Amino acid sequence: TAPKVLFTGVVDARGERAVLALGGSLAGSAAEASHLVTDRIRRTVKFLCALGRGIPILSLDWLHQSRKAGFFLPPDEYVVTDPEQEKNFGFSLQDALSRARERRLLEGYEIYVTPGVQPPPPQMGEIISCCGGTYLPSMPRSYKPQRVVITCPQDFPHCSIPLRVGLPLLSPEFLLTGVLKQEAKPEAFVLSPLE
Amino acid sequence: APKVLFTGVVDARGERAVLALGGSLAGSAAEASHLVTDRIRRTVKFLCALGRGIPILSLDWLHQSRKAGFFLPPDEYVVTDPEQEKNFGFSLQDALSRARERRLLEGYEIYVTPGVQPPPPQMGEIISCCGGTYLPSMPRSYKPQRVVITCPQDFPHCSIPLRVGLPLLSPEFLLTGVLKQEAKPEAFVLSPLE
Repeated sequence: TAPKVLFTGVVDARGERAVLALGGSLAGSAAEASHLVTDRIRRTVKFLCALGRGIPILSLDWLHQSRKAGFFLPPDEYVVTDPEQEKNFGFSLQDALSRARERRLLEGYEIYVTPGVQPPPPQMGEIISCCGGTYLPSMPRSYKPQRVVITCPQDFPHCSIPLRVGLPLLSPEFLLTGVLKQEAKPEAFVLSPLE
Repeated sequence: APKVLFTGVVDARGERAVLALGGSLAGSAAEASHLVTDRIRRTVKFLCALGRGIPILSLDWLHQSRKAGFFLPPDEYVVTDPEQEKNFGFSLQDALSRARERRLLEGYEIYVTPGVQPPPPQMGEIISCCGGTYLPSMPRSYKPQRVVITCPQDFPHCSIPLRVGLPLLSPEFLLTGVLKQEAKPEAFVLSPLE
């Protein structure tokens, strides 16, 4: 199966051209990609979706060396190594990828994101889906385990129904930090709607 | 303040007018308050905008807004494309009206099997913009309006939805349905044993 490669961080004509010349294609999104090529660990839709799916996240050297070979090389030795952001964000990329490959982080979760949330709900929905969760199109009316509402102060006036039925009201960082680290921990991210 | 999505042509003047008049540029149709375009097209951007019922307007909206000095009401600037309204058999104004009443896929739950074209994540964006739920994996149980969009490559994986009576549908159920704002699964049922 020919790689569908996504680029992010660097506008890299030589790399893109090498993908095509080697018989691969360029990916339109991280959700479609087989491989992500990048320089650093970043909290972006592209990086978080790639990580949530557990696809290879590789340096530009993969294509540099593949171009010399004349064919796509095995990905293993080209994994992104960013000790600085690993320290600063408190996770190991290899370990996070290993977790994602065993089971996607949000399997079993149903998540509604209220309209005023930042980052924008549709971007949050893309990340939720790439982590195997269900992005809900409207506010729930009933309780279910692992059904949660990502919300914000602007939207507290609209939260009486989820409060009524005991659905957790969570910070958007539940998703962003959780997906980055591949660890879901709703409790520290519970909002205070009356304050 | 409007968040305006452009699609079709790079319209630098139009983009500046948006910024000057107190708006911003939208990153996607799912985020936009307004879509500016020349023609009716079957694209993720156009279909998402239509599913959401947002104004879909010509380049003249911003041209006249810039001349007037403020964002004009959208009503007079709706895209008029009689040719594509023919290629596709629908009225854009009527479709927008339908979308504003109720989103097309309210109550639907849709799984798209991995081999489908256009790609599942794009189908998922459209499903969500039409008020449906895009499912992350194959269902195991029957529910009304729970359907599976699939394809010949994926027929070998369809025993469970067949077992429980979930419809197996063509991707055009979505694409044609959203374009027209009419959801009619029957014509789109696939034949998995052939």
